[PDB]
Amino acid sequence: SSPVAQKYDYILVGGGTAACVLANRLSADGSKRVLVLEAGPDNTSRDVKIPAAITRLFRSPLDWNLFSELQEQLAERQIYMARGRLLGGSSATNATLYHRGAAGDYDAWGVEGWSSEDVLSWFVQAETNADFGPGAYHGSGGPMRVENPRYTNKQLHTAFFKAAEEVGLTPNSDFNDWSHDHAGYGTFQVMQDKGTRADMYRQYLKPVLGRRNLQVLTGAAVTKVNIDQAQALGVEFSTDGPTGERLSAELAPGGEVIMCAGAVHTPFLLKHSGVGPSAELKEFGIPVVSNLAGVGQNLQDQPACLTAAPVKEKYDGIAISDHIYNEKGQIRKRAIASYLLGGRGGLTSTGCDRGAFVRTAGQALPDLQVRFVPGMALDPDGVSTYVRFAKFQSQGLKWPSGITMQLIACRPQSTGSVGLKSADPFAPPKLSPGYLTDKDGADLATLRKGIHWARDVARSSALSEYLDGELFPGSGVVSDDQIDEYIRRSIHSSNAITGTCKMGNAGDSSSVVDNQLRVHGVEGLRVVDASVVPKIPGGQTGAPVVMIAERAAALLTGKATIG
Ligand SMILES: Cc1cc2nc3c(=O)[nH]c(=O)nc-3n(C[C@H](O)[C@H](O)[C@H](O)COP(=O)(O)OP(=O)(O)OC[C@H]3O[C@@H](n4cnc5c(N)ncnc54)[C@H](O)[C@@H]3O)c2cc1C
Ligand SMILES: CCCCCCCCCCCCCCCCCC(=O)O
Repeated sequence: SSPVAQKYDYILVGGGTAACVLANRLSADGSKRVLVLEAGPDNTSRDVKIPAAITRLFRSPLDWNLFSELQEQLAERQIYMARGRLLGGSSATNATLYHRGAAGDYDAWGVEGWSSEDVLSWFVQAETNADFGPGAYHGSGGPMRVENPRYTNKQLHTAFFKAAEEVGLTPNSDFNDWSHDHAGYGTFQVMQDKGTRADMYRQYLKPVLGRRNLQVLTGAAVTKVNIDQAQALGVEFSTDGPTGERLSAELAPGGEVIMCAGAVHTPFLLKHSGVGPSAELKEFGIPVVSNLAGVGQNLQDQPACLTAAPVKEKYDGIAISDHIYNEKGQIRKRAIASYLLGGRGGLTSTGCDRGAFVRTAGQALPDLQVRFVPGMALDPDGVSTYVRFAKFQSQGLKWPSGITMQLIACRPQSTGSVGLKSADPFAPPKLSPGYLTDKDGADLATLRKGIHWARDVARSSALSEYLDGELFPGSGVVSDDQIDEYIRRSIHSSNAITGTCKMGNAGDSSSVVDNQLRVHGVEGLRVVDASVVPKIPGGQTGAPVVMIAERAAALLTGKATIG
């Protein structure tokens, strides 16, 4: 009904992080008809705009509410795996931290055309930075807005920095400057515009909505790609979910389908489309267009655990929870005024924007990311704590003052999978994060050494001044066996998820796309999202996805060549 009569040069499956970038670059010259299909609604929510309202986004209608399969190795628990469900996708629901990782992360891809020297300028072109001048590592002209966080906890942020220096860490003035080592302590920059969320909807798609050769459908769930025995013809979708009519939209001669449904839903949709392992497709009676081993394999996420400590009685009131909520759980008028008049104060904060990269054991690159939060976790699951913080509003209770240190295996060795639980394309995918399954127990050792590290930092003179005991893991958790048991019971996502449609050199039977992002053995089918990342970079994965979408858009419009 909506694309009746219509042929498109490009159908983008999903309207997420990468899709918003592609929709912008691909529609620019006005020749090409571009369609964007997004399952979630328009990006209008105030909870999306205000960084601190990330607390309200978890387990909300603007999240996919995905749960993993039972993880035997994680005390037989299902892991919640947050994913944005709206225009902008996960860029609209994330912690806004701006990380590229290290030169070494891209060199390690071993994929011709995509070394550190090849990707750097695509990061720089996307960027306008408020706090770093233009040069080799920072741009001043790009659509992304990156700034230093506009909230500082004078007492606790300074205490954390002094504590890190006391335990022998060096400051890192810029975690995205590849001229110096990744390791050290400091401040993470944020994808904000004076304390407003600068998601890829706001920065790339919203400004070009008026273009006549660009059509964006929201509430548009793609059930499958249409492929012909092979060549993409287009895609099928519903605009009323499962009980809705099954509309179809068609390509123009030489017109491509571009998978931008992310590292969870891209592998899922390919499998529903006959692209994936024959074994798995055969199981639900799905015809096999291209037998690809890699589809849904090599799922990389950075797992997390945390320590948390209350402050002494004399420091009650200095935590970010005290800057946002009064003693009765009502949002402080001071916080609201500072935000709306100045783009300042606790509402500009996603909480976790100071920390460190640490080598726990002389690795080439840091294995441990620390995220310091000047607020106290009341659940050992950091994501659960954020949900509970949102539900805490107007309960007539005071959130206790304290700190949290979240410990992240940021270059993990463990891998997981996405597959099918049924043939119903509206049923949740079969999601297994595979945390702590690497054969050497390297990821478990990272997090265990991380807890030891967080305890040393808390015991430092700088932080001992402020702190009064330890809540999590607590007194009782002393031995490595007890720490390991705590980690298994409490381990949560730091919300990355890459690698499920991995790119490779010619003659790599594990890769799903070439160094030009084309699905192996299909014509007019590309993947441009986090799925293509072969080896996860150290740090949060939003910036690298935009670099890939920027490069992909240049490839497609003939502005650049790869290899
Ligand atoms: C809670 C959270 C916190 C994070 N914090 C950070 C951080 O601080 N900094 C950072 O850099 N990274 C962060 N990340 C990771 C980062 O946001 C992602 O790696 C990146 O946004 C991935 O973008 P993508 O385009 O691959 O997918 P997404 O942005 O997730 O886009 C996928 C889109 O496809 C849609 N979709 C799915 N299936 C279908 C279908 N069948 N039909 C139509 N549409 C469909 C979805 O609704 C969604 O909009 C965070 C992630 C989350 C979830
Ligand atoms: C947003 C205002 C700060 C509220 C913090 C509440 C209490 C402290 C808990 C800290 C938990 C560990 C950090 C987990 C970060 C979750 C977000 C993410 O992973 O993207």
